[PDB]
Amino acid sequence: VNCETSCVQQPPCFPLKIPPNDPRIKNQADCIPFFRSCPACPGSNITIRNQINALTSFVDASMVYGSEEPLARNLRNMSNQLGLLAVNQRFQDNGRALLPFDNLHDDPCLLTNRSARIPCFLAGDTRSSEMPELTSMHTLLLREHNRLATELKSLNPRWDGERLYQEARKIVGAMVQIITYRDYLPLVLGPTAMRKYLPTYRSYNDSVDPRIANVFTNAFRYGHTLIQPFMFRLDNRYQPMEPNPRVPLSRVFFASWRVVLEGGIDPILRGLMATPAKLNRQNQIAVDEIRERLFEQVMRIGLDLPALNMQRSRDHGLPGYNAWRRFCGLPQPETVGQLGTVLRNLKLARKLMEQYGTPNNIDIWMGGVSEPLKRKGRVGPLLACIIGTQFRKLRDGDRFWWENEGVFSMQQRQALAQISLPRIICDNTGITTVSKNNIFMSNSYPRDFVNCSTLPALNLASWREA
Amino acid sequence: VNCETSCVQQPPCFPLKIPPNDPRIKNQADCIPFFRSCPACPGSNITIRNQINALTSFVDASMVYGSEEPLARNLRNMSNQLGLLAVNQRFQDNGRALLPFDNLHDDPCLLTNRSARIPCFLAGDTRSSEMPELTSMHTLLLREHNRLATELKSLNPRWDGERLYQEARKIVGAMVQIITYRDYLPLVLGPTAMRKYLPTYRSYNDSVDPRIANVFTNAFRYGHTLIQPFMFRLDNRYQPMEPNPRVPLSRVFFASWRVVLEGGIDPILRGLMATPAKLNRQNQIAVDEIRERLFEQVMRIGLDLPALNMQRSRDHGLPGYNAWRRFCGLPQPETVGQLGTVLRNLKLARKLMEQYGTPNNIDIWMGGVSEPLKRKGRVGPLLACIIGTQFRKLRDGDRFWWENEGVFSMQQRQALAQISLPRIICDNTGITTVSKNNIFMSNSYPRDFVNCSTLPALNLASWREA
Amino acid sequence: CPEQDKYRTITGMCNNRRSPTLGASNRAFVRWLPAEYEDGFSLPYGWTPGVKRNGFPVALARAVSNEIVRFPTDQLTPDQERSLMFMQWGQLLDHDLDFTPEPA
Amino acid sequence: CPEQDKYRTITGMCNNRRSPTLGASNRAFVRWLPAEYEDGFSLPYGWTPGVKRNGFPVALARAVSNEIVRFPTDQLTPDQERSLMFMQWGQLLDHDLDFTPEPA
Ligand SMILES: *[C@@H]1O[C@H](CO[C@@H]2O[C@@H](C)[C@@H](O)[C@@H](O)[C@@H]2O)[C@@H](O[C@@H]2O[C@H](CO)[C@@H](O[C@@H]3O[C@H](CO[C@H]4O[C@H](CO)[C@@H](O)[C@H](O)[C@@H]4O)[C@@H](O)[C@H](O[C@H]4O[C@H](CO)[C@@H](O)[C@H](O)[C@@H]4O)[C@@H]3O)[C@H](O)[C@H]2NC(C)=O)[C@H](O)[C@H]1NC(C)=O
Ligand SMILES: *[C@@H]1O[C@H](CO[C@@H]2O[C@@H](C)[C@@H](O)[C@@H](O)[C@@H]2O)[C@@H](O[C@@H]2O[C@H](CO)[C@@H](O[C@@H]3O[C@H](CO[C@H]4O[C@H](CO)[C@@H](O)[C@H](O)[C@@H]4O)[C@@H](O)[C@H](O[C@H]4O[C@H](CO)[C@@H](O)[C@H](O)[C@@H]4O)[C@@H]3O)[C@H](O)[C@H]2NC(C)=O)[C@H](O)[C@H]1NC(C)=O
Ligand code: HEM
Ligand code: HEM
Ligand SMILES: *[C@@H]1O[C@H](CO)[C@@H](O)[C@H](O)[C@H]1NC(C)=O
Ligand SMILES: *[C@@H]1O[C@H](CO)[C@@H](O)[C@H](O)[C@H]1NC(C)=O
Ligand SMILES: *[C@@H]1O[C@H](CO)[C@@H](O)[C@H](O)[C@H]1NC(C)=O
Ligand SMILES: *[C@@H]1O[C@H](CO)[C@@H](O)[C@H](O)[C@H]1NC(C)=O
Ligand SMILES: [C-]#N
Ligand SMILES: [C-]#N
Ligand SMILES: [C-]#N
Ligand SMILES: [C-]#N
Ligand SMILES: [Ca+2]
Ligand SMILES: [Ca+2]
Repeated sequence: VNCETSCVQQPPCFPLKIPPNDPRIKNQADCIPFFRSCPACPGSNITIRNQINALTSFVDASMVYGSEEPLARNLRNMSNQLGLLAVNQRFQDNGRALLPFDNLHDDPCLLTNRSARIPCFLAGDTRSSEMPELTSMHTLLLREHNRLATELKSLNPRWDGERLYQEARKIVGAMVQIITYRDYLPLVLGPTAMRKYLPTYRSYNDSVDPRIANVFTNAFRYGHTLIQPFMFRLDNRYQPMEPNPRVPLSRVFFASWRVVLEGGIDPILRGLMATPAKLNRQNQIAVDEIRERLFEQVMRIGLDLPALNMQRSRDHGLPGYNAWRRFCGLPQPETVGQLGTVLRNLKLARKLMEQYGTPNNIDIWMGGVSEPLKRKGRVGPLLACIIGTQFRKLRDGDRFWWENEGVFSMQQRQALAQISLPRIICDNTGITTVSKNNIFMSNSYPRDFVNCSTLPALNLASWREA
Repeated sequence: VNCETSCVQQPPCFPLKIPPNDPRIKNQADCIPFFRSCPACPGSNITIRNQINALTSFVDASMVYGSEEPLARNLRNMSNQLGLLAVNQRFQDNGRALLPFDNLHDDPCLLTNRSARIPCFLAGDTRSSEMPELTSMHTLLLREHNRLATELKSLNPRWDGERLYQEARKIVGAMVQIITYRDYLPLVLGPTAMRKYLPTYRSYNDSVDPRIANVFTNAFRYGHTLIQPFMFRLDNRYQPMEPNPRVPLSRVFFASWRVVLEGGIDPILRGLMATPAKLNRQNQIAVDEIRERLFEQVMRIGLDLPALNMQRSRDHGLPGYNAWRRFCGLPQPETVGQLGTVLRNLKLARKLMEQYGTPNNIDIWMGGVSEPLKRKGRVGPLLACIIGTQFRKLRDGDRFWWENEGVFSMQQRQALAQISLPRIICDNTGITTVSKNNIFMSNSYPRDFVNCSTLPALNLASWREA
Repeated sequence: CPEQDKYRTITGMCNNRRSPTLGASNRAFVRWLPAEYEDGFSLPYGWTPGVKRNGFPVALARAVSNEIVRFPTDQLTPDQERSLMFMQWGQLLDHDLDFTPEPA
Repeated sequence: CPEQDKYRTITGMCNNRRSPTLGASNRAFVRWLPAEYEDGFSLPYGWTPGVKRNGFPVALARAVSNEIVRFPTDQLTPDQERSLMFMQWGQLLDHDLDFTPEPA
């Protein structure tokens, strides 16, 4: 069967057909590999097929801790009562921890450099090795947990491993929530959509459904339009880290060997901070590094991310563009002229109509990323609605939301309000110069940068058990 | 485990336990039989258990025609091109048609009178024989289809059996829709809820989900509070028809022999029209004929309908009273005093609190029927919301709604507006004096009765193909 | 689904063309609220002895019926503004809308 | 679900007391709209040859990408107001929210 090695359309495959005269896949009878997402109710003739979310929907840093018990237990250092997360026993990053290695059957990381023999990393989420920049973020948070547990242990000598792990985990979950809602989401939605979809938090509402909506798994992929074709690495003075400061993305996918053998996470994090993200424009949607060469080193042929997003929406039985515009209370364009008005681009409207025939059939991701960006935001009205609607449910429907009464004390909440990604980076790396807040806006060295020493550390005094 | 003969709680049985000092069942080792509703996804450890609707949600008279193709086919007279529904080949009602008999493995109707040997009837829905008054309604509609197919055949000579069947089925469906929304629903909801939940029809909206909500299956059971403890039968001059004009309901359940051997549907229909329904009062909720003796003749023990309703809501995983109030935008009482205020009855609030501990736990049916009835309506705010919301969805989300443009011509719609339940009774029975419209309000003979001759029949002229 | 039709299908299939099974027979009910089961996904409240619901013991359905629903039949109030047909049309209509199957 | 707790479970279970699987791992996604499949319940649009979607042929995902998504790499526009970290946090956050499993 193997959906990766054949183009036969039979369960569980739904390979992407190739159009006549494709600039890359010349043999029209071939395809682009595709496995259908697991059905919630296998082989049913009663239920309307739905997919499954293997993770906790809550912003609880489950990508660090795991969403299943056996895994969560395996990610922990059970050799002592320090409440730490296990670290790599073979390699270190200039004296700093690295994530341990996973034990996979057909490990894709080994394929990215056969001679280096570095497998994929083990994390709370299975995708930690997909791109080194992601791996660096996973590693950053693992170190922060261990740093927190260490400090809490000095603060509270009587606390056992479980208590230390739970309290450190609690702080990390809160840091992800704060950075996400305070620093990230406002820059995604823009001020107007932020106010509309995320009004001031009042209290936990046990009637708010916190589940991830099927459409969100596809809509949140708007982020693929932000991807740059290279992985940028910079040295301590934010200058290109030779001999390879700009590695093509098609050669960093699952390249865990680069983190291990090419200078650790510091050059990668500096690159993320001082390099601009790609801007999504109506005639510059997504790069060929992911459109033509996605996972080139670990697949028979390069994949196409934008195309996979659209095939996935169909696999998931997602309604078209207009249905989602309607759901969001936004006008539904029925003609090319109306679509041209909505997109403020008749040319793109025409292109979409030649392809889809009706705006009713435009795939959610495509129509979503085609819309003009909201002011000071990076998504249009439709994506702003879907994304904004989801995050409010994840905030209001979370019993452990950091601001919820009883989760943290008033003074702990005050301490947590001082956290920032730039400080987190300062605490767990050899980097001494970081971005000014907002870290997601700052992108130019040395203009948008300051000394780590000017940033105060998280005050853990209020965690001392009286 | 046989749920009908055993009290062991094992899949798929969920028998109702018997409390101490029960007024009827002194043996606490006994139980009231209960089979859990079939799960949509059997044995899943992924899906949240849901139940199945075996019928078409649309108001399309599927109780007459069937919701599955094999049955729909078998209910039809395939011996000619008249487009008729099959009638009983062994019995007639004063020369009129009776529903054909069904072929059941364990026929319950046979048990209601061993010597009569009259099996259950075969209809579009499997419950046509549950009570003789219901069978009379099913029989009335069967006759109306055949009467319509006959007149249509005279007007359009070229129309084949299929065309005649479809055109008569289409008219009957529209009749059920008209009587339901024009005459029935306003008297259920009251004027205010009617205007709120059922504003003037505009047109078919394909974005309106027409499925029956799981909660409605329990909420619409409010009708159990309207049930009188007897089946009333009256002769042609609306006088008690001897020698058994008031049969205890516990002896009419599945008593198909009464329709066949005890005078047909005329005495039954006249009794329905000239007898008042039972009013729902907060301390006169539901009668013992259904609470103590439900299906007494066809099984080992008499069932309790109100109790079954509550056990069923739990079986279906339905949220409590307050959750539904919240869903409806209605205040959620937390104390016995607050619940006393909502119900305008402190004594009832107390009984509820004593049983449930909190209004959050009150089972939907119990809470719903406990609320004071809306002005000129027969349900409180909660039920009005659930029932009204459901019916607007079945209306607006039905491509074949009788008022939808294209379904019927302007003149056909004008004709259909003249239909009424009283007229249908006049057209298909030996009854010559019927209730004045609204039939659901009129209940006093002769004050609320008129001659059939004063009610103009449905004019099918605009059905002429010419 | 046929590009064009003339009447309703028997199963209700195709009424909604974008989602063909909506309102069609033998399909799961839609949920207006998340289900509340004893274990969160399957067992009904009252299944396991001692397992409370939202902090309170689950009341036996028969007990609630005995204490709140039961009343002396002579107290029955005939609805002066509703006929028994009002009740009957309700059951008949219910039977056009839903039937929840169970194992035999 | 314990009467009280001080920390989140690993699975997300019990965060919502009334419906304890909400937000928990290995559960079906919630749907904001009814699904739209070729056969109404399972097959995706583009599966069966000749089956249109709402009156129009299903556009090959690769075709839409080729004609609408593709652009000259040297034309890339650096966002003067967003760092690449903005992109990276989005993926990291995505990985805290959802992972749709597939067969191996
Ligand atoms: C055809 O019918 C469609 C369905 O209509 C519903 O059912 C019918 C029978 C009527 O009862 C009708 O009144 C019902 O609404 C109908 O589409 C519907 O249109 C409404 C209004 O635009 C949509 O509501 C908007 O929803 C978005 C998305 O959030 C919703 O879904 C989430 C997830 O379930 C929920 O958690 C939310 O509470 C919402 O329900 C909201 O963002 C939006 O609210 C925001 O915007 C408004 C306006 O500025 C503000 O007032 C709010 O405070 C928010 O800022 C709306 O609530 C509804 O989703 C949509 N449903 C569907 C299936 O598309 C359509 O309009 C009808 N067409 C015609 C011609 O009649
Ligand atoms: C706690 O959160 C609850 C959920 O709130 C939603 O999610 C959060 C994150 C916010 O975005 C919030 O704005 C969202 O609403 C919340 O409960 C919700 O409260 C609303 C308002 O009362 C309820 O809406 C009402 O629903 C009923 C029932 O119909 C609905 O469901 C059907 C079936 O899906 C749809 O087809 C309908 O379109 C509705 O969505 C409606 O009858 C009612 O409308 C009628 O009444 C209003 C007011 O008179 C009129 O304007 C309308 O025209 C109608 O006549 C409302 O639409 C919602 O059902 C309810 N959800 C739940 C899950 O309970 C709660 O209030 C929050 N509590 C606090 C303290 O914050
Ligand atoms: C002759 C009058 C009626 C009955 C006898 C009767 C009986 C029942 C029973 C046995 C059930 C199932 C109980 C259980 O959960 O085990 C039941 C369900 C439903 N009813 Fe009944 N009913 C009679 C009368 C009415 C009236 C007048 C109603 C409404 C106006 C009404 C409604 C309902 C509904 C909607 C259900 C659920 C149907 C389903 O399976 O989906 N009933 N009734
Ligand atoms: C280094 C950057 C990123 C990738 C490499 C990458 C890759 C993918 C792939 C292969 C998929 C699956 C495609 C398919 O359907 O077959 C995909 C899914 C998801 N992404 Fe990706 N992504 C990278 C980066 C981002 C960013 C910056 C995102 C968000 C702001 C983003 C989102 C998503 C989402 C939400 C999914 C679905 C996850 C799920 O399984 O539920 N991606 N991406
Ligand atoms: C656990 O912690 C100890 C002490 O910090 C460390 O030496 C050891 O290597 C750790 N084990 C793992 C698997 O991380
Ligand atoms: C593979 O890794 C080795 C180190 O083990 C490195 O020297 C080599 O350059 C890498 N291969 C490529 C193509 O970069
Ligand atoms: C079919 O119709 C004919 C003519 O009305 C009638 O004689 C016959 O009894 C009917 N058959 C059935 C099974 O109803
Ligand atoms: C049972 O049916 C017979 C007809 O065979 C009838 O004479 C008898 O009265 C019925 N029994 C009862 C108890 O009504
Ligand atoms: C591996 N450690
Ligand atoms: C049957 N007759
Ligand atoms: C209802 N029967
Ligand atoms: C996603 N990556
Ligand atoms: Ca999570
Ligand atoms: Ca129906």
